[PDB]
Amino acid sequence: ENNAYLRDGKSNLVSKVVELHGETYATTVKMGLSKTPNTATSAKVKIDAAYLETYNKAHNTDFALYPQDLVTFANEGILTVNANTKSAEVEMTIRAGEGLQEDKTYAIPVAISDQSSDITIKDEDAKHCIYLVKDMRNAGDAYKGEGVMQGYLFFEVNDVNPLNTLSFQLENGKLLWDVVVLFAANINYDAEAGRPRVQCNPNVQYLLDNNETLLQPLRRRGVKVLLGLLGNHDITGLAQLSEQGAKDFAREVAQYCKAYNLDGVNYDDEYSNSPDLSNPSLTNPSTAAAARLCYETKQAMPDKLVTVFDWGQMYGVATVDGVDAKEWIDIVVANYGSAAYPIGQMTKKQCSGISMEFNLGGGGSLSASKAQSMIDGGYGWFMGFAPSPAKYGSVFSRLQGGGEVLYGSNVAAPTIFYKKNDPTPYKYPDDL
Ligand SMILES: CC(=O)N[C@@H]1[C@@H](O)[C@H](O[C@@H]2O[C@H](CO[C@H]3O[C@H](CO[C@H]4O[C@H](CO)[C@@H](O)[C@H](O)[C@@H]4O)[C@@H](O)[C@H](O[C@H]4O[C@H](CO)[C@@H](O)[C@H](O)[C@@H]4O)[C@@H]3O)[C@@H](O)[C@H](O[C@H]3O[C@H](CO)[C@@H](O)[C@H](O)[C@@H]3O[C@@H]3O[C@H](CO)[C@@H](O[C@@H]4O[C@H](CO)[C@H](O)[C@H](O)[C@H]4O)[C@H](O)[C@H]3NC(C)=O)[C@@H]2O)[C@@H](CO)O[C@H]1O
Repeated sequence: ENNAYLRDGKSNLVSKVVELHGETYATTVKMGLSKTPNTATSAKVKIDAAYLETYNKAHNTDFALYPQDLVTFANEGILTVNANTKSAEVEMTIRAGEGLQEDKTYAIPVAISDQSSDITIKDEDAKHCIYLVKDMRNAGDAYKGEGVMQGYLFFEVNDVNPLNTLSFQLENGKLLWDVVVLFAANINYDAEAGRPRVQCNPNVQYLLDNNETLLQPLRRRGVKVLLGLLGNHDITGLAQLSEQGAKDFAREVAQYCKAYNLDGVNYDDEYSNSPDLSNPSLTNPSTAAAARLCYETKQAMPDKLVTVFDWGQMYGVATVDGVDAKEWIDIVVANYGSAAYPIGQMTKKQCSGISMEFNLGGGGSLSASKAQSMIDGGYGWFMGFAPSPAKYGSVFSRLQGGGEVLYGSNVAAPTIFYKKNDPTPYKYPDDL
């Protein structure tokens, strides 16, 4: 038995989110083999539109098929076999389309076809990979180019308007913070449903109700907006859900992201109390329960970011139900003063190389030397926590010099800030 499965060749993921920042996107589709193939081993790939119905049902999603005429495989879709790497691949090109309605994820389900008889394909999962395509050609001001480090920013939204993301621009106009987090919605026990729910304090709820004026301006400029989830002093927790409790909590998180048109979640396993082990939705707090929640959340919103703060028991188990953590931890950010590290088949591109506590001051600066050190290490991210306009002097001083290194353009001093819950751009510092 020579077992094959399909994955994107560049990312090595069976489910790959693709962001078009240009007219074409090129990658390979890769079939892996468990055994060395023989001279006769062969297979092809094709778009499998029928499979999308099955995929959407399995994930409770509603991705529309990406126009097939915009996808082309080299070599008629035939996979070129490399027996010395137990794999076969073909180049695939995605072209940006014409009148595709924007802010919408399209699917390219890809199937192994016409495989020789020596190849076994154990199930429909092994037979397919999927690309989830988003046209980002117009949302480019957060996009600072291919291969660069990216910013990840927490707002304490009890106090600070996330439109202050827009205060942080390079001298060339690009937005520094690729990803921002609304810190935080909570996990808490709901007695009447008998399970955990998402519980939003009035500040979080106000932002969500008013996402069109206080959040969507960011997304239109390319910023990803995540809902932060945080433990909240009861029996429920992000690292103490049973398999069934995690499946349900995961669907509630995805539903928030869909309802308020957000881009994903950050899980932070802090401030929960001991679970009630008699409850079928809870279990012993463990990094394995955290990984289960991450896996289930990614299954429920596969086009959206699943990200964790590496603290508590939120991060460290690398496999759930045979699926490696690279498929369900998009970004991991570490505690102030340290670099995140990868697990399973993740790379440092999924990892923060610095975490700055902007409100209390710990964790270093995004200096020219730290920027080069992090580039040298292969790190994908820098993280900041709780900036506020009243501390812009300290915050921006901690960003001097790094932007030249990372992007060829330093962070510009701020000239705008926003007040809580107020869409008005005020002059910084005058209007403070
Ligand atoms: C990724 C990451 O960073 N993760 C964590 C972060 O969580 C952490 O952030 C800090 O967390 C602590 C702890 O937060 C938890 O516990 C809080 C306390 O709860 C307990 O008491 C409650 C009753 O008081 C009780 O109900 C509860 O059951 C507990 O027993 C919770 O309040 C908190 O939940 C709330 O916030 C979270 C989000 O943070 C929401 O999800 C949740 O729904 C809820 O709304 C959470 O469970 C916090 O205590 C820290 O908060 C301080 O700093 C943040 C900025 O980061 C501010 O936004 C806060 O307001 C707070 O600042 C203090 O604010 C007061 C009032 O404005 C200031 O007092 C004034 O002080 C001056 C002098 O200085 C004068 O005297 C004046 O008269 C006073 O009014 C005070 O100065 C402020 N202090 C500071 C330090 O600025 C953080 O949120 C961070 C830590 O770096 O990193 C990781 O660990």
